[PDB]
This record gives sequence, structure tokens and C-alpha cells, in this order.
Amino acid sequence: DIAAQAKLVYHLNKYYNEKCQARKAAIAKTIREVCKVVSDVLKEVEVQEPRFISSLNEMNRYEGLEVISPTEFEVVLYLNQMGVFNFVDDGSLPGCAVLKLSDGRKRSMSLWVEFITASGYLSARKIRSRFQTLVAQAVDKCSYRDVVKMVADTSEVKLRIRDRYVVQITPAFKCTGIWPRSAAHWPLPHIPWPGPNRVAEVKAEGFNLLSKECHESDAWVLQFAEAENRLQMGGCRKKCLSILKTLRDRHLELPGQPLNNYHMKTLVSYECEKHPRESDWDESCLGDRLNGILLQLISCLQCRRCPHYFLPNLDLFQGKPHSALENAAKQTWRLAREILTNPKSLEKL
Ligand SMILES: Nc1ccn([C@@H]2O[C@H](COP(=O)(O)OP(=O)(O)OP(=O)(O)O)[C@@H](O)[C@H]2O)c(=O)n1
Repeated sequence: DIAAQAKLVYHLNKYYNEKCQARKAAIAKTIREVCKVVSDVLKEVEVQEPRFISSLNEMNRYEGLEVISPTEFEVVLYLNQMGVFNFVDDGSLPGCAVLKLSDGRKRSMSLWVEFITASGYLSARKIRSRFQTLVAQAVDKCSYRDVVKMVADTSEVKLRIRDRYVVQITPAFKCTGIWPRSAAHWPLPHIPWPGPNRVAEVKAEGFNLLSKECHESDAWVLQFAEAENRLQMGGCRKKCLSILKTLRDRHLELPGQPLNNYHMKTLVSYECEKHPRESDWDESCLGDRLNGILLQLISCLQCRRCPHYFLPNLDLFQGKPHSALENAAKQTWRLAREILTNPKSLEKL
């Protein structure tokens, strides 16, 4: 039985060294060709409207870029601001928050003066709509125009590149020096994880406010990309996450798109709360952690509920038909059974 647990760890590491490493290289190649199209479209916007500056810093990754699928991405476009707005998060719009002007006048003081309502709120929808018109003009004018169209029938700004890749470009503001009320419960009082030292840097990472749709209202959607990534450092956590994203790409890309990489990302964080010790994420525990996550994934699909890690009131399955979730449970179960029954199957997965 030690041989079987050891056998699972061995073949998972081969899977990580082979399929996961190839996946990282292939997506990096796709990201490279997709971002130079995005940079050309965005630099066309910025000449027409300098407030939309391209925050595509390669820094060695592209800041603000998130992978959803081997062919789908989201670029977070961070907008300069003066800092005249107050962050307001009551639970009136779950998973959302609002930016209000600090006192009555000084609307002239803001860079986005025309987008502040009479009530004094900075409108996410008005900013995205203006941004959409600018992008729709850029994709007809830029050098790459033959390979970029803009996706239709959506209020989101999405570029379809070479009829293969889809990129959502989401305007956003970075919020530092504040933790949101909707996330103030975290970290849980009892759970040994993370270390209080780790919590203080995660909260120092801040959070983002994104202009996209969710659930009329027009508020900003909360997002914790940078906090999430700092949270999952240490041990084999990220190696586990990479294996999950790879298995999902190759075997759980299903009709209706019930599962995406962010589901895997959320489950790893919850598995960290269920196993808070650093020794639970030792390299020898890689098989136990992956098994626990896959079974946890099956439970979420069967229960029709997969809560957001920082915003437990939010369900990451909301809007997905139960037939698609049930199909994903049946495929995830059969996948987890094959891996556990014979880890050598990973060679051909
Ligand atoms: N902002 C980003 C995100 C991704 N990538 C590239 O795309 C690959 C796949 O990213 P991801 O879906 O997050 O898979 P991971 O296994 O998590 O890659 P990593 O461990 O490097 O984060 C990464 O290896 C990285 O090289 C990038 O260049 N810039």
C-alpha cells in the first residue's frame, strides 16, 4: 500500500514533467502571439483616449493576464486613477462593490469625470461601453486587423484572434490599503492556515475591481487574482494545481464548459483549509492531495454548488445547466478512478 501511494506520486511527477511542462510551453507561445495583437489594438485605443493605458508589463509573466483555457484568456487592463473615490461594499450586490466620490464636488478632480453619475458613483458599465466603442474602432484600423475581429452580441470587450483565440479585456482598478467587508471573515479563526505572517502579505496584495457583468445594476466585480496566487505558495500546491489544469484541458473540456481553470484554482485553496499543515503539502503527499481534490470536485458537481473561496456567497457554477455539471461529475469520477486504479495510465492521459 506504500508501493501504491508511492507509485501514484511517481507517475504524477512524470505527468507534471511531461504533459504539464509541454502545456506551459504551448500556452506561453499562444500568450506571446496573442498579447502582441492585444498590445497593437490597445495602443490604438490609447492614442484616441490616453486614460486607457496598456498595462501589459512582461516584468517573467504578463501582469493582469489570466488563463482560462488553452485558447481563452482574460487581460485585466489597470486604469490610472487619482484616488478621489471611496470603496463601498455592502452586501447589496453580492460579489460586487461600488466607488463613490469622496465629497460633493471635485468631480472636475477625477480623470473619469464624465463617467461619474449624478448620485456620485463611478460607473463600471459606462466605462466599459466607451472602451468597447474604442476597441471596435481599433480592430478595424490596427496593423493586425486581418486577424482580429471583436466578438459580437456581448457587452464585454472580447477579441477573437485568427479565429482560434478569445481574449477578454477587462477595465479595472487596483485597490490597496483595504480589505473588503465581503472578505473580512477570512482567515477563519480556528484554521491553522495560513500562517498569520502569510495572511498579512495576502491582504497586503490587495484586490481588483473589474468592469464586467455578473449575477440591472452597475457595480464593480471583486477579484482576488494576486491574493489567490500568493496564498497557494509552498509545498506541492502549485504543482498540484498545474496537474489539475492539465487534466481538465485534456479530459474535462465538456459541452457547456462546466469546468474551467478557476474551479481547479478554487478547490486547491479549499483543500489547503482542509489540510492546513505544511507537511500535508509535502512532495510525498502529492497523490493524497490530488485524490482529495478530485473527489471534492465530484462532490461540488453532484451538489450543484462550488463556492468562491473569498466570497462564499458566490457559486462558481451559477448559470450552468445541471446536465452539464452532472456530465462533468461522471467524467471526473471515471478519470479519478482510472488514475487511482492504475497510475501508469497517466502516461496515456
Ligand atoms: N500571466 C501569465 C499567465 C500564464 N503565462 C504562461 O502560461 C502558462 C500556463 O499558465 P497557467 O494556466 O496558469 O498554468 P500553470 O501550470 O499554473 O503555470 P505556472 O505554474 O507557471 O503558473 C504558464 O506556464 C506561463 O508560462 C504567462 O506567460 N503569463
